[PDB]
Amino acid sequence: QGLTEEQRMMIRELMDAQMKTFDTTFSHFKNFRLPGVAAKWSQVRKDLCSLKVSLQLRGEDGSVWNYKPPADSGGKEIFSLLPHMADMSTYMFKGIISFAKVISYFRDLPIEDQISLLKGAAFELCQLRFNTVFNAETGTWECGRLSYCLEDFQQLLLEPMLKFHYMLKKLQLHEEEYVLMQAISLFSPDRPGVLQHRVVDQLQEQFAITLKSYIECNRPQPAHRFLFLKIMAMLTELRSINAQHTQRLLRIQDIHPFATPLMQELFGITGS
Ligand SMILES: C[C@H]1CCC[C@H](O)CCCCCc2cc(O)cc(O)c2C(=O)O1
Repeated sequence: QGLTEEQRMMIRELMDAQMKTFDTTFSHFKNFRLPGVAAKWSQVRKDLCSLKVSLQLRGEDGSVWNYKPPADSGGKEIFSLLPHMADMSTYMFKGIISFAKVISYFRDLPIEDQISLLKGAAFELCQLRFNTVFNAETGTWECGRLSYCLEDFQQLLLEPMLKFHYMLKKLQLHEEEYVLMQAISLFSPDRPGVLQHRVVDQLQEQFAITLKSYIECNRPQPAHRFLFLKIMAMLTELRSINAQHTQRLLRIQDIHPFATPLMQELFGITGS
C-alpha cells in the first residue's frame, strides 16, 4: 500500500457504496415475468439471436425449474424472453442508481449532471457488475437462485458482449479494481448533456490515478505488467459495446415495445 490518505479514502467510499447497493445474491429480485407456458426485421432477428441462453431457477426447497429457448422460426418466438430481460435490467439499474447516490463526489454534482451521467453509464456499470458473477469455465452468469447459461463454441466469442466478459474475467481483478472501473466509467466527462465537463473530468482523472497507484502497490507480478492499461482499453471497448447495444435496444423497442418505465427514462423515451 503506497496510496495517499485521500486515495485510501476514495477506495473505502467506493467499496462502501458497492457493499450497500450490490445485491450479490439477488435476494431481492422478485416478481419478475417469465416466458409463457421489413429489413428492419431481419435486423431485429439478427439483433436478438446473438444471445441465446437457457434459464435455471433453484427453489428455496430444492426443486429446479429449467427453461430451454425456441429455435428461430421466423415469428414472434424470439420475443418470449424480453419481459424477463427488462425486469432484470430494471432491478440492476436500481442498484446502480443507489450506488451513485451514496458516492459523495456524485452527490456534489448538480442534479442535471447526475442524470446525464447515470443515463450515460448505467448499462456499463451493470455489465461490470455482471462480470463478477460470470463463470467463464461454464459460460454462466450465476445470480443467486438463478442462472443464465450460454447455449451451444468459439464462434460464441465473436459476439463482442461475450468477448468482453471472457476477456475481463481473465484479468482476475480484485473487488477494489472493479469498483474503481465503475467510478471511472460513471464519471465520464463526455456523456451527452454533461455541464460540469471540467469537474467530472478531474474526478475521473483522480479515480484513474488511484487505480494505477493501487495496481503498482499490490500487483508486482510479471503477469500484471500493463494491467492498468489493459483495464483502460476494456473500458474503451465497453463504451463501444454500450453504444451498439443502445441502438439495438431502440430498434427492437421500435417494433416490439418491452422497455419498463425506468428503462424509458434512462434511454430518453418520453411516452409520446
Ligand atoms: C445474467 C445477464 C447477463 C447479461 C450479460 C450480457 O448482457 C450478456 C448477454 C446475455 C444475456 C443473458 C440474458 C438473457 C435473457 O434472455 C434474459 C436475461 O435476463 C439475461 C441476463 O439477465 O443476462
